[PDB]
Amino acid sequence: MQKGLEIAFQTINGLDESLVQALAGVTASDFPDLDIKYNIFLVDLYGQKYFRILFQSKKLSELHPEERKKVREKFDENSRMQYSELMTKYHDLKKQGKIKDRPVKEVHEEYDLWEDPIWQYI
Repeated sequence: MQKGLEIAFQTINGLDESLVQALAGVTASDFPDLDIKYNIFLVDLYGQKYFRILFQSKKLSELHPEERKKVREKFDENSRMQYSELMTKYHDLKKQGKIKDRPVKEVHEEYDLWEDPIWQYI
C-alpha cells in the first residue's frame, strides 16, 4: 500500500495490459475513498500507438523527495511482481476486492501529461 505521490507507467506490449488493468483494479478497490487521482489514456502518433497511465494523489506534496524514491521502488517492484502474484492479486482479489475497466482517454500532440518519465523509462 502506498500513495501521496505522483507516478506514471508506460505500456506498449508484453501483455502489459494485464498489469495495467490488474494494478488499476487493486488500487481502485484498495482506495475506496476515491482519493486516487489516476487514469489511463491511449496515444497514437508517428504511426505508432502507445498506452500510458497517470497516477496522482491528493495530499501529494511537491517537497519530501525521500518519499518519491520510496514510491518509485515500491511501485516498480509491485508492478514487476511475478505473474503468479500479478494474476492472483487481480483475480483472487475477487474475495473482497474488485476491478473496473474504465474507458481509455485519447492522447494528442501537446504539453499536458508528464511527457518525460513514460516517454523515457519507468
